[PDB]
Amino acid sequence: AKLNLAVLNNVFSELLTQEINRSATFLGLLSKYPERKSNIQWGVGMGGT
Amino acid sequence: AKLNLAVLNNVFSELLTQEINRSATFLGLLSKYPERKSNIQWGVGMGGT
Repeated sequence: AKLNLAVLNNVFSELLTQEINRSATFLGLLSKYPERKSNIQWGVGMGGT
Repeated sequence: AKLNLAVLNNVFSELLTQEINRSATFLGLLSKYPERKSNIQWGVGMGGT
């Protein structure tokens, strides 16, 4: 018959461990640009002469 | 054919009589407290010695 076997409390501690891998490497070097249009159009030149 | 018979206007008076019973008597003396927690836990002491 313990006098504090039901009053002692369970407290965690500030030790959150980052376990999941959410990395972004190839997104991090593509030299981003703000295109506010409907579709990107440029010109490709083949031969023929 | 009375001169003012259909051009009467019905005006109520300032005599609202609220007749419902919305009484909070026992709630009015309980010494209200806030509780921003999941549930209240306290200790109750028994015998044993």
